[PDB]
Amino acid sequence: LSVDTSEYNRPLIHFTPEKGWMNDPNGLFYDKTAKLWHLYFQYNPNATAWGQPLYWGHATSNDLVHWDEHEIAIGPEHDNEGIFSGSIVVDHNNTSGFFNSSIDPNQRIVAIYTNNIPDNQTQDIAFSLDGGYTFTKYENNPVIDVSSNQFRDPKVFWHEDSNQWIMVVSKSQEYKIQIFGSANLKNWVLNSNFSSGYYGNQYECPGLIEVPIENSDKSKWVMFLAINPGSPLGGSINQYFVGDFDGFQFVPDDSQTRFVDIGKDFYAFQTFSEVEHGVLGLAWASNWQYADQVPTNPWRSSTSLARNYTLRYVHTNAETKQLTLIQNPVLPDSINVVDKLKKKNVKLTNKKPIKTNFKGSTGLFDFNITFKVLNLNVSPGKTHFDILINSQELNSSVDSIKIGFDSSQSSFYIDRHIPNVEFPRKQFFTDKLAAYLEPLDYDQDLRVFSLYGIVDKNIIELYFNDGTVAMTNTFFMGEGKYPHDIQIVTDTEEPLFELESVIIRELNK
Amino acid sequence: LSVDTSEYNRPLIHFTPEKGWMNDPNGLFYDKTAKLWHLYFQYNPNATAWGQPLYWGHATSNDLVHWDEHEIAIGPEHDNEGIFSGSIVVDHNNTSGFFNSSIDPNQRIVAIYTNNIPDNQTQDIAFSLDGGYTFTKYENNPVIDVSSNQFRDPKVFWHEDSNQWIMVVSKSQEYKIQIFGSANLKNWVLNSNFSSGYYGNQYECPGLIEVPIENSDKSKWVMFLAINPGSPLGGSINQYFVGDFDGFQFVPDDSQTRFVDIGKDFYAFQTFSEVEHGVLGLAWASNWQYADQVPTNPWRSSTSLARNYTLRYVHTNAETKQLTLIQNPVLPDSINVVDKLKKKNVKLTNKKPIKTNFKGSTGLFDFNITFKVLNLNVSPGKTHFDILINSQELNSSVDSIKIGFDSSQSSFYIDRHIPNVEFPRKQFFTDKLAAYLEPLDYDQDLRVFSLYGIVDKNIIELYFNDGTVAMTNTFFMGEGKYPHDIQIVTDTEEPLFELESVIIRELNK
Ligand SMILES: *[C@@H]1O[C@H](CO)[C@@H](O)[C@H](O)[C@H]1NC(C)=O
Ligand SMILES: *[C@@H]1O[C@H](CO)[C@@H](O)[C@H](O)[C@H]1NC(C)=O
Ligand SMILES: *[C@@H]1O[C@H](CO)[C@@H](O)[C@H](O)[C@H]1NC(C)=O
Ligand SMILES: *[C@@H]1O[C@H](CO)[C@@H](O)[C@H](O)[C@H]1NC(C)=O
Ligand SMILES: *[C@@H]1O[C@H](CO)[C@@H](O)[C@H](O)[C@H]1NC(C)=O
Ligand SMILES: *[C@@H]1O[C@H](CO)[C@@H](O)[C@H](O)[C@H]1NC(C)=O
Ligand SMILES: *[C@@H]1O[C@H](CO)[C@@H](O)[C@H](O)[C@H]1NC(C)=O
Ligand SMILES: OC[C@H]1O[C@](O)(CO)[C@@H](O)[C@@H]1O
Ligand SMILES: OC[C@H]1O[C@](O)(CO)[C@@H](O)[C@@H]1O
Repeated sequence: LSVDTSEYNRPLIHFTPEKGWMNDPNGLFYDKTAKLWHLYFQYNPNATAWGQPLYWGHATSNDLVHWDEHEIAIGPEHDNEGIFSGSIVVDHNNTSGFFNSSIDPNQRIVAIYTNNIPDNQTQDIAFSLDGGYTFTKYENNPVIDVSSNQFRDPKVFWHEDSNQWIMVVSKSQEYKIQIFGSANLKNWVLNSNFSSGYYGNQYECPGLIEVPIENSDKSKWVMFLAINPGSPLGGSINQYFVGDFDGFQFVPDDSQTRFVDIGKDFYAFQTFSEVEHGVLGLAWASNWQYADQVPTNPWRSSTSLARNYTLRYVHTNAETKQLTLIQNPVLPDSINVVDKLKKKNVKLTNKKPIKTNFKGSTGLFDFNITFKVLNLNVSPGKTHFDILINSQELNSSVDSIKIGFDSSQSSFYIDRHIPNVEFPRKQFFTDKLAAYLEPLDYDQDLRVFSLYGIVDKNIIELYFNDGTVAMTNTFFMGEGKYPHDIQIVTDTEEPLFELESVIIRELNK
Repeated sequence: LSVDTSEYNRPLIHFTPEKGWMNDPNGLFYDKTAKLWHLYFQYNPNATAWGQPLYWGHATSNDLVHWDEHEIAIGPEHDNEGIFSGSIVVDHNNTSGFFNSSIDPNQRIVAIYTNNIPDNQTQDIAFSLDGGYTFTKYENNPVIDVSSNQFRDPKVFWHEDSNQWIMVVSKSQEYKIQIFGSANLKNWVLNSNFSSGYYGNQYECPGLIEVPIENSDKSKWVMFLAINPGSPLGGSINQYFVGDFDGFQFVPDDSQTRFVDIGKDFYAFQTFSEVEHGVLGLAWASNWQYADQVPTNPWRSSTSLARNYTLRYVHTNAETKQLTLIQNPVLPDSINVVDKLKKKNVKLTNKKPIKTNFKGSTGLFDFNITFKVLNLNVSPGKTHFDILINSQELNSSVDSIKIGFDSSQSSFYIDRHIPNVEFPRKQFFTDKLAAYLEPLDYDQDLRVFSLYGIVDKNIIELYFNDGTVAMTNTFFMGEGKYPHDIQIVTDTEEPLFELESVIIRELNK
């Protein structure tokens, strides 16, 4: 209660609850009449850790960066219980029978969630008559009960082609995504089971949505799947599958495993309902291994930025293209640019570092770099350049995290190691992570790559080659310290990298 | 040539070439008549890095721990070329036509390998008339040519049921394991293509073999597959698939992705031909990200220990079992025990550490622990115990690596970070790794786990719950330093962990 780390630790444009604990994002939807984005979330107001009475918290935004936190939206019947993860749909034609002519068609809000009770997990529904701020639970809940304690996280959507509601839900420890159908939101029929990819310990938060292919009129169905624990990166992770859907079964185009984000801290991804023009979604920006131990107070956890999802044919090797999930952050004009550094066609050497020199710092920065790898033979320890994110010097010390690229490995890397900062379960807080990527393009024989990164006080999101792979990681600088300046450096005496374009900005909410 | 790190850096019971560079193990087989295990390997005698003139190196052992290095077995025609990876079969019935009645059936040795030429990779064969020491290349090589630059690593075996030789080989950048059949070893027909799992950048070193199910006469076919780069852990990794095979098509039982070893340094796994009683194999114990940069001289790289492979139904979560690949190290009685510490039913507390007190060190140790997790509530940062592998004190400092278990996370971990040891591409040298595992057993309500680890001067191999998961990692202590003592410690004042059995031994060649 006495300790508030916000000044150096609290993101400016990632949603955080004012106080208490947050995990999975829930009930993501857009109110077309109010022009409002809704974020609900797994919420424990009573501690900075997971705990039951568990609630759906609630925040709204007009732009996906400025959030207004509201009163709790849904709560359990007993302190014994919790409103677990779930989604929202807008029942325009009152298929559910909950809504009058008094309720606007695009405000006919129905939440579908897991009700957690000792020894039981069921799918329940609730409706809102005030635009999603208060909910009335359905009298005949549960709408689905299969006598299981491992049965959770419904994502529901209206499937036009088969004229019905579809729910994807996990039968967690059976490693099945279960696809149900309903005309009602009330009466559900199990149509199929899907099992694939990286199993780990459990299936969680499934998703199923039609995603547009860039530069075309075509699309694919994409099944999303969260697993925790047992990620090959340790703890929790999201993966995806690309294929087709008929309203009854999902059929992947192949049997390959791919992760949505290859950072440590991107979990329980959900898409927004009622989005016209493409697919938008976000995740909980932490990892179950250490999420409840990180040195923030009086809150723990942020969401990721909202991201825009497309499919693109990209080279995964020099010979072969794969239809691949692309994501890029949603950053509206409402974000202010405090200051910026711009550079053009710079041949980087050890005597030519790029160094930001802004007046102060709000701890929110982005950098956008397009670079070419030149034909220069350099000693093996020097085939790289590095973006350094430095804090202010406090008590004679500067904390930094490093993002780099090695030309011999054709791989980006992060090193989020910060000495001296300790918290429980940091044995699982992996510091070094890498991402292999083929060139974005070729300028004659020269390999071209791009990188966009955004740093927001305790979270860095990296997007490689125009969103070809994304990597999300939190980081924890020592007390009082936060990002103040950015440097771009190399040890090569001659130029191995040309930065064709460098734009570094200090931003504000 | 002047610098030799062997005294502190060179493993004692993992094979290493006396000088030069080693990668993929090749041509693994047992000679039933000579009673000899054969190891061949990708070998460059001329540098401590990969390079053309590339050869098959050769070593033998009677016991899979004591290795005798021989003359080079196979070399390229030109400096421009290399004998790339491959396998060996014994042609008992002389289907190839290479072998007289003067060559013992168990000694009818044929190597099948990729010939690498500028702009071309083909599959070629060679025969040995002296028990596998010298080879003659087949007159009409190549035996398979698909006009490709990315077509390598043949693993071949006799398939009784369809009465033919089978080759698995990869069309690396096409993400296909190709299955060919032959009556001849000379004339091949393409039977099927297999594509699945984690794709990464490239498919490499496939294998396909019947693996015995424990307590059963039955087996499953397991398809092995190496990928590099693009491992989810960064760089290089091996994965597997469990299913059925009819001589033509491999059909997995499911479509899940699983890794053979979830350390950083276990790649290009191959199994030994001509094994009676089960399946034995080993891998190259490094990662392509940094393999040619680690601080050893005048050699680089070792193999893993030989491991014994079976299939077992194990709990991947509390409710569900999966038929899973299990592996345990091959350690004969020819290994000398210099000293040991043996304890029984001991409780770990901060005042009861386990400390090895041996007279000297050969730098080779194993530890074998079975432990129970007690019902004790402790603060979040203390829900663990650690095995410390400590060097001798040199420049008034001790180097240490750490292996532990956290009860709250049900996960083992390693931290191989060593201060003040630098080498190129260490940005990719991941220090922290973890492995989630359900209990081995329950003693009443108490969770039981097991751990076996072996440390051999610069490589640690970990086997959790009797080989349920394996994790292999190299480590590099400061100059002159190597493992000298082992500690088992905890910060809990009351016992959280009961060590039912602890055996720590100092071992020697
Ligand atoms: C789906 O899985 C459940 C197991 O929880 C089973 O009851 C049901 O029969 C399966 N249905 C189909 C169509 O495969
Ligand atoms: C997302 O991208 C799509 C293209 O699929 C575009 O139509 C839409 O305007 C974008 N939306 C946002 C919020 O960036
Ligand atoms: C990065 O810069 C390019 C122009 O080179 C621009 O098209 C792109 O929108 C920028 N990305 C972001 C996320 O601001
Ligand atoms: C490479 O090593 C081999 C040893 O087998 C030797 O014959 C040859 O001289 C060396 N070649 C080069 C180009 O260094
Ligand atoms: C296997 O793959 C190759 C591509 O290299 C293709 O030409 C061939 O038709 C495929 N064979 C089968 C049976 O799918
Ligand atoms: C490997 O294990 C099996 C038991 O499944 C045994 O038959 C065989 O002798 C073992 N091989 C070695 C080399 O220990
Ligand atoms: C470890 O110890 C157990 C029981 O003490 C024994 O059965 C097993 O063989 C040992 N494992 C290894 C790999 O030495
Ligand atoms: O808080 C309980 C909720 O948390 C999650 O387990 C994943 O983090 C969900 O699957 C569940 O709804
Ligand atoms: O040295 C070339 C050899 O190395 C490998 O690429 C994998 O490390 C093989 O696929 C190939 O045979």
